[PDB]
Amino acid sequence: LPCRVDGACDATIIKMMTDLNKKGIKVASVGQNYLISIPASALFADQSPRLNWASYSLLNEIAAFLKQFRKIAITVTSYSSKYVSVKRERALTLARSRVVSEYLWSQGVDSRIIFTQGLGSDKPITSYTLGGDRSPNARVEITFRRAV
Amino acid sequence: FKKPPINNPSDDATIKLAEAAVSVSDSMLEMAKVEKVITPPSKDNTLTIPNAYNLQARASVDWSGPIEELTARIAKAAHFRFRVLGKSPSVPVLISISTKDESLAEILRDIDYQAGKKASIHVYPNSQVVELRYA
Amino acid sequence: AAAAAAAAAAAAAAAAAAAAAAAAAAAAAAAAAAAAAAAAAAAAAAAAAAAAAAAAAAAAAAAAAAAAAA
Amino acid sequence: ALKETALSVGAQAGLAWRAKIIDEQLNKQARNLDAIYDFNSLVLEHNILPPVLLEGRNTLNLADAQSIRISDRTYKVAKQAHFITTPPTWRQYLWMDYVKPEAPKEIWCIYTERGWKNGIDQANTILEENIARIKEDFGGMILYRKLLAMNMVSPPYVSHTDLGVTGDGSEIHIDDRVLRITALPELNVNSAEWRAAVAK
Amino acid sequence: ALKETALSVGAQAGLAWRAKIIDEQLNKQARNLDAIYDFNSLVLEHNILPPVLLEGRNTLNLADAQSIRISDRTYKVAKQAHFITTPPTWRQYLWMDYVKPEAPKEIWCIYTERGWKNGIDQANTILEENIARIKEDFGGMILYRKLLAMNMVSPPYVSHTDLGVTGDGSEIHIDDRVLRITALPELNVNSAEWRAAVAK
Amino acid sequence: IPPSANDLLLHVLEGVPPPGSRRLVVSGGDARAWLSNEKMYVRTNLTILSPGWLASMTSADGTHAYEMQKSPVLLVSWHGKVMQLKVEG
Amino acid sequence: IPPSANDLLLHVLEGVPPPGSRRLVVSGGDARAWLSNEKMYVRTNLTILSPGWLASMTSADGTHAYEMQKSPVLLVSWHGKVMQLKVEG
Amino acid sequence: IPPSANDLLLHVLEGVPPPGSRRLVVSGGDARAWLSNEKMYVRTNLTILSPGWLASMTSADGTHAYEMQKSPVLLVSWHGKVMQLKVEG
Repeated sequence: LPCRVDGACDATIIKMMTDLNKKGIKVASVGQNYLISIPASALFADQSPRLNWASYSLLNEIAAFLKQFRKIAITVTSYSSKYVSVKRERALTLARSRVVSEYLWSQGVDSRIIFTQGLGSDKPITSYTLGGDRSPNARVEITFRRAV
Repeated sequence: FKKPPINNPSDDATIKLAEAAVSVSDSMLEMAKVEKVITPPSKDNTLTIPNAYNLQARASVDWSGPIEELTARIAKAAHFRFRVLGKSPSVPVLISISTKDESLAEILRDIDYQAGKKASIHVYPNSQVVELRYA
Repeated sequence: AAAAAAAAAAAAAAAAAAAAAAAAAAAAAAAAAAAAAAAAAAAAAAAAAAAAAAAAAAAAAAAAAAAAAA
Repeated sequence: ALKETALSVGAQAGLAWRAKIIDEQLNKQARNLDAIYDFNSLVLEHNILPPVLLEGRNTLNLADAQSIRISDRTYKVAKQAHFITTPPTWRQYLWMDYVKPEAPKEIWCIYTERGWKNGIDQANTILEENIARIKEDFGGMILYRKLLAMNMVSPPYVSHTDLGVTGDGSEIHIDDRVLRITALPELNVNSAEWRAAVAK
Repeated sequence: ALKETALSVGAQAGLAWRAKIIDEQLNKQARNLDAIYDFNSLVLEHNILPPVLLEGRNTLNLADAQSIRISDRTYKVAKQAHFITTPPTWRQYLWMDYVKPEAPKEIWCIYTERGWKNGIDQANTILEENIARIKEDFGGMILYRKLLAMNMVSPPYVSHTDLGVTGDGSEIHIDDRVLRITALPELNVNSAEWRAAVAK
Repeated sequence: IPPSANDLLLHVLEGVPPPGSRRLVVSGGDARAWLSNEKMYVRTNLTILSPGWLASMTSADGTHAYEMQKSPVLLVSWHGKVMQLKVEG
Repeated sequence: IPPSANDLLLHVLEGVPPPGSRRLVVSGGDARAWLSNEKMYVRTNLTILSPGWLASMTSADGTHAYEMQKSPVLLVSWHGKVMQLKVEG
Repeated sequence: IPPSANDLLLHVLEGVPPPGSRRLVVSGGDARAWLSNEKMYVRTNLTILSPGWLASMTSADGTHAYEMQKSPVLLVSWHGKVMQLKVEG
């Protein structure tokens, strides 16, 4: 027989979506464009392209949330606040996003492409520029479009 | 805590199958490297973008058929004169463009390209004329 | 089915079912993009079972003998 | 076997019920479908129904191992232009047929539900082909008006042989005009006078 | 005899179970097998499937008591080059067939286990020949690309007879290219223009 | 001289079946298939990959129409995903 | 003039059986044997010693393919060890 | 040379049926229909739209008379309203 559910349920989608918004990973849901926005405090160490060991659990319900949708291209892009220069900053955020997409295709996505890139605070979501990775500007964002 | 990958070759046969997959896919690649004929961009023979403001207007065409009629029409859509040099063969040079939104100098790029060597396009933008040359 | 978002509002053809919050994960029609990757048929991926035979073996329509189903 | 005839009871009842639901669902959108499938202002100058042209781009045929034929576009004249009196509506093409079937345990109930959805989606495939047929026929007439602009077809050439008062003394017809189609609309192969759809 | 039909019950169930296990064991390695058996980028310039060449080195035939023939290498063209539309996958060559058999004391139990391993290794020999057939066919195409480099075969010589607008007025095809293979890929015996695989 | 295509691919480039056909139900993908005379014809916009087709057309909107022999499974690409479609008949 | 070899030794130099064969199970060694028409064909990389073969080929990797009459035991050398292989059929 | 009309449309432009007919009852509109020989004839003053007629006349007062094939439903315009008429026979 053909399958009713594709290894996913809508109750589990909104259960992970409430749990990610309770742990502060903000899931925006516009049309079929999905955005999960992750502060860089909640994954890495400060001004580093290196994961903390506990933050792979945060990546676990990120990846188990990304199980649930039929998707074609995830793009993951990272940007933080200014530390030395924009050149050092863009090298940091490129390594940052490529490390988290290396873990995300180590884990389960059914995406066909993950595009991955980093920017040098070129798109900052607040004008308040407190510090390093504790800034809410300092974030990675994982955006995709849910196919059909 | 992190996990191993899900489809990971964590198995003594599947590592051998997947190292064979790595070796066959890159051996396909230096294959494709040695038989890939290219053209260098110094010597590509095709048209460029002739960057005139009438040729950067904003057009749309659905078509298959003979080439001199479209380039007559995109000359008088671009307010350009149309010259033909050469003689039209009994079989016509048959190209086809169906784009509903692209730039009309890049039509003339697509025209020259799908003509290939049966004909080619020249644009003189100071004289405001396109010209279609046969062989 | 479309559980706990709301009840299922519509059933969008060329798609999955449409819950009354968002698009569900339960397939509406037969012709949606359901991830079939394991078929279950005699002489699949050769041609189909040539149905006119009445013997021991099962012959495909590409004239192979389906020895895994005879 | 009783389970099989339970399914066969459920099938035609589901087909007729789905036929009913989409008939007044069609009739709810009746003026909208006259706007969509407006054949009335697609007819030609002498109330000639335009022919249905079919476009197939980018065509391959693998004839054998030795040879293929590709062609880039294919235009086919299907069901050629002809004198229509009153133009077609959508209701000849889309209306599914309503008869009310008056012909009537646990396995009966579950297979009459699976018969009921089998009748429902089989009526859906009948409706899908009905929409497909009207989209073929109407978009073929639209494809004419493209190629009549674009000079790939001829327009029909009518001939009106006017006749005066006509007949014997038991029967007269006063203004007796006989109208014929001489030249049918017809794709030209002399291809140098073609056009091309360049807009802005 | 009842022991024999116990073995025959166990055989087809073991075959179908082993067929199932290696079908999703194939599907677990689906992208890996598209990397291995990549026929798609082995096809020729006019989407021609390359032929399967067979190499046999160092060959003897004992014809009778009086005479042998040795040859050093033998190249055979098997299932000659031809116009393919879409290239072969591994799934026509490797996928074993899954049907679910719905047809059902102590001697029954021990011979249904020996029937079960007889069905298992007989499905293994079917899979072994399937891998053997794809290794024949794919490595024959690889052996072409060796000998096409190494000048022991001809490439296929296509001919594209271009035609313009084609047909009557009821049917036109606009750019009508007929593509044939005239010269098949074919081993040359005029052997002085051969090559030799010296590398560093 | 080969035949051009089949001209009935113009009909199955629209949704309409060929005259005198049998419907084939298609599971697991957006395609419609009919069987005219020991040949099936598939209206899809997916790309059929494995079993090979004899003729093809494509409309203005990227819908394709394929003439092929009767194979009970179709393999397509959807959006780079290898996908299976299953036909009964 | 003798025949060259059998050209079906090219097929059993690969693992593929000849068309229209019967499988023979081989015990006690890495070989595969098929019986086409009162002749068996053995794919091995061992060296058959006692019962004598009518034709032989060898691939690039030292796999050999032998045409021989049907004998129920094969004697090979494995690595200098005299070895026995047993075929049913 | 085509025929002119049918001259029996003069009779069904009046209310009188054709000789040797069968009456058809008409529901849902002011029309009368008779069936002479596998063709029905409709006296109306409505405008028949969908099923197409073969011949037509019109009297002095806008009454029309139509020759058409037997279709069990007639679609008319009444006063811009699309309307249905239903015939038994």
